[PDB]
Amino acid sequence: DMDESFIGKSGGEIFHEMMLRQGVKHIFGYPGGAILPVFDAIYNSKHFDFILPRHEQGAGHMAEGYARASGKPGVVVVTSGPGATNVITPMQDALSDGTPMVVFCGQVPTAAIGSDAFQEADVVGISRACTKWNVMVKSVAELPRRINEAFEIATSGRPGPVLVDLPKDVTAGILRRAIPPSAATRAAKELSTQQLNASIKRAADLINMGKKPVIYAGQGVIQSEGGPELLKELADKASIPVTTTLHGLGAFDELDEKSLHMLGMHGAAYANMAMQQADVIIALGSRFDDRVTGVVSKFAPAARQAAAEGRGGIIHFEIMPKNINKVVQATEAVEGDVGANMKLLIPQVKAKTMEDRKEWFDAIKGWKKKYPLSHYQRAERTGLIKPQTVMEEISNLTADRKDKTYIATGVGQHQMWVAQHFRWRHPRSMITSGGLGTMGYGLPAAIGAKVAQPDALVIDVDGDASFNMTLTELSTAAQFNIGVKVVVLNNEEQGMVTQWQNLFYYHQRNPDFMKLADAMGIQHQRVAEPDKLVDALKWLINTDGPALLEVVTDKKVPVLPMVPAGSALHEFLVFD
Amino acid sequence: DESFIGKSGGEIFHEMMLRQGVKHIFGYPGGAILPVFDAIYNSKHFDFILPRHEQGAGHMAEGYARASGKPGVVVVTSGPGATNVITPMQDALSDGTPMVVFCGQVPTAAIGSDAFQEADVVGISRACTKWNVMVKSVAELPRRINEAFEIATSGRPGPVLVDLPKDVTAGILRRAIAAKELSTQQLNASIKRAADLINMGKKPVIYAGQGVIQSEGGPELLKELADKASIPVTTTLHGLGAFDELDEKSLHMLGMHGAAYANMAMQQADVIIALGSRFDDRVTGVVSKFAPAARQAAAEGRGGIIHFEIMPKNINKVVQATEAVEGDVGANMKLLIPQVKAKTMEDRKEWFDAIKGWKKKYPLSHYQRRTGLIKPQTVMEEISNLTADRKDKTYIATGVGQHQMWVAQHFRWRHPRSMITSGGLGTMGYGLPAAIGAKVAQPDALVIDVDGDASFNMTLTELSTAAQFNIGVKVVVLNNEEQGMVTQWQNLFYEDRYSHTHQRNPDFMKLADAMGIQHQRVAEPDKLVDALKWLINTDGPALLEVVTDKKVPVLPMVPAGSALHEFLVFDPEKDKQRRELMKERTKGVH
Ligand SMILES: Cc1cc2nc3c(=O)[nH]c(=O)nc-3n(C[C@H](O)[C@H](O)[C@H](O)COP(=O)(O)OP(=O)(O)OC[C@H]3O[C@@H](n4cnc5c(N)ncnc54)[C@H](O)[C@@H]3O)c2cc1C
Ligand SMILES: Cc1cc2nc3c(=O)[nH]c(=O)nc-3n(C[C@H](O)[C@H](O)[C@H](O)COP(=O)(O)OP(=O)(O)OC[C@H]3O[C@@H](n4cnc5c(N)ncnc54)[C@H](O)[C@@H]3O)c2cc1C
Ligand SMILES: Cc1ncc(Cn2c(C)c(CCOP(=O)(O)OP(=O)(O)O)sc2=O)c(N)n1
Ligand SMILES: Cc1ncc(Cn2c(C)c(CCOP(=O)(O)OP(=O)(O)O)sc2=O)c(N)n1
Ligand SMILES: CCC/C=C/C=C/C(=O)[C@@H]1C(=O)[C@H](C[C@@](O)(C(=O)O)C(C)C)N(C)C1=O
Ligand SMILES: [Mg+2]
Ligand SMILES: [Mg+2]
Repeated sequence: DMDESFIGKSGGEIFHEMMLRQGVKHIFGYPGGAILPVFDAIYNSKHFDFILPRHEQGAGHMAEGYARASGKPGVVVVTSGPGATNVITPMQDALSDGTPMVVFCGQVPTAAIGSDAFQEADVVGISRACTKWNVMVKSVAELPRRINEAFEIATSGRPGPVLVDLPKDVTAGILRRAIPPSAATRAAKELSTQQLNASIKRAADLINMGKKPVIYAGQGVIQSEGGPELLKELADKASIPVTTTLHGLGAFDELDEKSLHMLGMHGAAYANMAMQQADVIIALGSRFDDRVTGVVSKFAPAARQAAAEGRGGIIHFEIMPKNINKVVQATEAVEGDVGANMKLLIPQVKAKTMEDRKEWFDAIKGWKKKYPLSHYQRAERTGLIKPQTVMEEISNLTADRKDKTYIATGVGQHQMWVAQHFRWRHPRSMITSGGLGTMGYGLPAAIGAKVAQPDALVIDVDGDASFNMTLTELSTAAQFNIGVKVVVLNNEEQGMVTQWQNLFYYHQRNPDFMKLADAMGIQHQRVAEPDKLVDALKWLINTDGPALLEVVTDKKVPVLPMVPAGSALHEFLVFD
Repeated sequence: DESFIGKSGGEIFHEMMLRQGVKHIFGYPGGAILPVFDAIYNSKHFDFILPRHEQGAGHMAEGYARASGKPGVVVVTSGPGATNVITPMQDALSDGTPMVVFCGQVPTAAIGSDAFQEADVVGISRACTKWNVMVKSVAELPRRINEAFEIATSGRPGPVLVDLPKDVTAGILRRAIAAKELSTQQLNASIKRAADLINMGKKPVIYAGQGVIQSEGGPELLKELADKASIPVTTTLHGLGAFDELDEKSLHMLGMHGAAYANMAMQQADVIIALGSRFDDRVTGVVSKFAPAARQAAAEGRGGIIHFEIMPKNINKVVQATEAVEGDVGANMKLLIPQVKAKTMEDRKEWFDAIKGWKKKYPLSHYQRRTGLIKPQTVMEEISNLTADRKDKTYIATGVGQHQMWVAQHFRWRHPRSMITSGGLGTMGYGLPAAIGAKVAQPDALVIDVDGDASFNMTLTELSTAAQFNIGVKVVVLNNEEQGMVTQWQNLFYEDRYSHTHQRNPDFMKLADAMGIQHQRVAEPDKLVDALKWLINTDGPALLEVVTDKKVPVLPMVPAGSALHEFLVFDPEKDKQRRELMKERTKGVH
């Protein structure tokens, strides 16, 4: 069957109509020459709100935070050439962290491609390696199909960024024509179904054998329909302790007695202890990246010994086949959506009580007593604010509304401190750049997050160097009155790299953040005395509209515990 | 050979910088590049500039390379460090700026595993570099640094990217490291043929671009040719400064926002001598209607298009050259001039009388000027006036948009490399970072960033870099509260439907105050001259905000679909009824 409703509409007008059909309600973008047919067509549209950032890197990272906070794909519209290349970093960022994004960019007319035309770049060639799929739309008649293909690809499997190049003749032009089982299919499907059920049955047998089980949950659980609920059901039924990755934070309730909190190079000592001695590791929507495993050959020794002896090992619930057996050899690989497959797993996992796991949870509670996160060096009343305490007091101050609190971060020491010291209870509350780790992410991601969740508290916990990268987007929050709260940790150092240069081998001076925030039209306060911190934070989270709070912290504060390079996950250095 | 044994890849890098004459490095640390960073940071052999954003690092390296003819050197970490340099890289590829981007990478054993901060950077940056390579072993490090500097500076210069895996730069080095030129006969034959074309030309025009400024001895030779044969000279945007715009033969800039008289001359010339330029679509208008008089001449055998070009892929890409002269334009101009016959201005009275008549008919000074709000063209005219005694030590970097065309049109360019601007990619945000790198390259010169507000908003965080390092650039921010160039396009083509082309703007006085940078704001026509006098006479970084008139069109304009001679010109009556129809639609808002 064929669609006639586009006949006589420009490509720009068709685009505006496809945003309607795709449920898009917010677009982030910046105009220019090649994309003008599309901007003219979304001119004053009542069908979605349009955020104009300062820089189209702002637009991309806002689209990521929007996606992180809502589960919907962030949509970006930029011009050809430098408008497209300015989104390359957010694209690689989204690909690394599985964030769904559709990036639409102008392109010179199809006839001009290859001529080195004004504002021409081989954007499909540049962006291939940093998108999950991309395409140049070559005729207004294929435009609605390509837009669909793009939205579906971004949002399925492991989500990811997709780039659609829109030549100016495609969007300024006028469409003039209408546009659009098996026996072997049933046998292929049953062959896949048998393979999946057998995998889940063996996964359950392994879990049922295990005397020291652990769930290693990641972002995939949060990105799965019903994932957190199913995870809770599984952890409760079999009384299994649960650790998350940085991106899995909030997938499990960190006030539950079974919570091990975050594992990894900067994770809880007890989470790492648990993973190093578990005999069954159940990896749910996580990818064994190197910040988590440490030296891979030393990762999970007891799980490997168990697999070796037929009495356990490593179970891996993964939707993307390329990520199965990439880094760690799974004893049992359960392919596909972790929500759907946990639904089939749980009724075959036998129930176990806490009392059944007394020895395991006694070891875990021992490690928690010995290595509590809350033990670090606190400020003397005449010193500067400790950064860990900033995170603790933000968590205390939001404890009664964690279901509507979104934390976005920069990259560095502060990103690890909030992971460690804020208590995570809400899925999608952690909005942070993990795989690529892009300083500058925090403020624009927080802005997009607040756009997606206008009724939530959204805080950008941002180190000063990171915040210096994209601080121009404060104008975006001010122009549009997007009520993000910004906490700038001013220590005048690139804390994470000076931590590395102090362990393995040295520091910039900041603008005046009160004057700057004044220049940008943002409510602002400064705070350096420990006794004043809590009240400063109460002011920030109760302001109306966008606000910023500078927290003068001291320098050379360690991130502990840390698993240094060359060490195993159990070879962490904690505070003494 | 054998001299580098025992040293780490970082130390080896450190020395290849010495052997390449690198005195200035722009960069930003990370884990994967720390071996290189430990090496060269703290060294007394280099000035290391640490910006806020690696994009700043790249544009800085571009402006440094524009003002100095030396390659800009960038050192960043893997992943987000390298991807943040992709726009500077594309921008440099499009404008032929020599640049060597060194970026950290994960250890070679970790590549392809989605390791921490890993990207396929050679894959991402292949399409936007001249060439790129991943260094696979300490031993190939010297050879690859050499090749990279060689490619970035040869032919048409451009950016190269070198991927440095962390184990290559931490590892220790333990090893050691017939023809017949009938081509000369043919080059010489075609230089002679080109001279015969110039000598027979009755209406010659030199169309000069950036390749002249990029060729050693290029401007000197361009002036000798133009003087000897009395040939009028027009330049592209990047060519501004290759020829003295105060010379009576100067036609100024051609193209979509070129002088009407330069465009006229190109369309009526019978011999177009194209020196180190590439027939950009911002230059030619509709190509089929470009250079009718020279195509007509070429057919009849009495003229045509001479193209002096170093990159073969760029000859005959857009326009058929009647006579192509491949190679360096300066070296080839040394061989051309002795074969060209001297002619005085008077020998060419008829041609220069046509040009003079075009100049009276369409002077660049005829724009709406009574003294309520400041007009952006006057700002550019006064900068030209106030630096007239020092144009040879004056460097202008710009953003992208109306202000960039206005300074192209209304500043009188006289110094090679004085025009520092993004023309090929056209990257808003280029100005301030490029001005910072230029002033690093020319510490004793006066360096000005003529920036529109939207452009400036893109990268204004680099004001901290000028403050921290005390890099004395002078910033002129034209405050019109709009994406001026795009509102023109929407006014022209879209019935004043101003779709998302207006932005708030921070308080620039407070912003400059916040960054520790001396600052003034001017809004009155009477005070403009004193404002700019204060700015150019400060010490260290400074910023001036000029509040200007809104909705000011850039004229003349050759709009889309027009031949180079079919331009629009300023009409006082159309302008006051353009503002009036704009007010009914926008319902009193504009
Ligand atoms: C300075 C710094 C320090 C860091 N330190 C740590 C640290 O100590 N600990 C830590 O954990 N991280 C740390 N990180 C973050 C780290 O680099 C990774 O980004 C993070 O570990 C990835 O977590 P993840 O595997 O849950 O998420 P992702 O990287 O998004 O992987 C999720 C996996 O789930 C799969 N998936 C998605 N949807 C589904 C579905 N429906 N069903 C099944 N599978 C699905 C995906 O395909 C993928 O394989 C740090 C980052 C930085 C910048
Ligand atoms: C908003 C906007 C408006 C613009 N409007 C105009 C306009 O009106 N007019 C205009 O002219 N431009 C304009 N531009 C700039 C334009 O798009 C191009 O960037 C510019 O015209 C290119 O100038 P060029 O050919 O001199 O330099 P390049 O693009 O750098 O080309 C130089 C050429 O010289 C060759 N070359 C290099 N070195 C040598 C050598 N040693 N010997 C021989 N050949 C050599 C190169 O290979 C290349 O072919 C505009 C840009 C923007 C953003
Ligand atoms: C865009 C970019 N460039 C460089 C890096 C390398 N890098 C750098 C320079 C870090 C220091 C972050 O400093 P900060 O002020 O933002 O936060 P802390 O002081 O709390 O560490 S952390 C890190 O991974 C990066 N992650 N991202
Ligand atoms: C990075 C980027 N984004 C978008 C564009 C598209 N674009 C835009 C948005 C222009 C308006 C520039 O406004 P300005 O304030 O910087 O200067 P004017 O008001 O004088 O035009 S000009 C132009 O080419 C671009 N060139 N570069
Ligand atoms: C390539 C980047 C540089 C861009 C410069 C700006 C160009 C333009 O702005 C116009 C424009 O945008 C109209 C389109 C159209 O919609 C119109 O109504 O006028 C029409 C085809 C229906 N064209 C064809 C242009 O070149
Ligand atoms: Mg810091
Ligand atoms: Mg402007």
